[PDB]
Amino acid sequence: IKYYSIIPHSIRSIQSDRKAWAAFYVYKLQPLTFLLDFSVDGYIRRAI
Amino acid sequence: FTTTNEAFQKVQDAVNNNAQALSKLASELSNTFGAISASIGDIIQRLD
Amino acid sequence: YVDVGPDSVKSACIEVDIQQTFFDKTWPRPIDVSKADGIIYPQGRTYSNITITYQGLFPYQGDHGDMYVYSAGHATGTTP
Amino acid sequence: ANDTKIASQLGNCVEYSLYGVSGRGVFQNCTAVGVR
Repeated sequence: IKYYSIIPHSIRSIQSDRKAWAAFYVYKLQPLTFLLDFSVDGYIRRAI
Repeated sequence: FTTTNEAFQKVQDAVNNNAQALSKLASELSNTFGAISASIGDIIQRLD
Repeated sequence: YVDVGPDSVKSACIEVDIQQTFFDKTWPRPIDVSKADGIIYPQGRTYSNITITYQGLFPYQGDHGDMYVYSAGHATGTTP
Repeated sequence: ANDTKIASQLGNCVEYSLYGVSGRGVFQNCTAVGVR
């Protein structure tokens, strides 16, 4: 897949029930050497 | 004896130099050296 | 092929309105590598209480990225 | 078989072929660490 297009979503809220919606941020992925910190749990909490 | 003192640091450096030599030998064991796996083991019997 | 069920039979699609000024709101959120935001394990192998350098697909540090925000449709009173 | 099971040969130097990874390592039971 060489191309992706975001699909806009419109919510049919009533004017009284209109609510704010969380913004979503898209970040491109590229191969990068990363310093990785691993805890006893093994999940990554810190990186450079 | 303190981080500022040069003589105390030299004593710590001498111990660190011994530690570095041990770490390098273990790291070389870790290196694949172009091998598909660190130990041939399974490919000896499961594979040809 | 897999069956998705009947496609919608509506004669006309709902009208869509695009307003640039309303969507012109800026809230930059740069990637924090120190917070390990958006991080995927490169070789999918866990490590415990150790620090190492590994090569994998990763987001740029301090990258605001592209922000898309969904919005409520125009409505009058209780009718969308 | 019984030999393949880790629990039977715990505390013994053993050859591990788990998930296509081969090495010679003693297996000893310990507290869980890393991602399950």
